[PDB]
Amino acid sequence: AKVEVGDEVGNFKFYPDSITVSAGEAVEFTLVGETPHNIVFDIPAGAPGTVASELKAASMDENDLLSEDEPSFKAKVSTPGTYTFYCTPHKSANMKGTLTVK
Ligand SMILES: [Cu+2]
Repeated sequence: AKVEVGDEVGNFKFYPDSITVSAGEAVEFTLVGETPHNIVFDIPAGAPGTVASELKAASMDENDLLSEDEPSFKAKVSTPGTYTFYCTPHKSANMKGTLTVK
């Protein structure tokens, strides 16, 4: 699967903001435009340790941004379920998405 992170206009959005993948299918997040963004998964309180580890590995560091230098990030989630992710800098601005794993 591919997800666009941002746009050329400067909106704080993922495109699309909902996507469905097969277990183990990578999601490639690639920056569009000049505004830096990242992607980090929410870790539900409640999630098993294995799922928490998967989600952390599928997350950028919050000291890390995609740029024209480093344009993309690839995440792989194995556990079937629905997950929410956000952009660290624009989290308050509601820059978020959902991932469904079949
Ligand atoms: Cu952002």
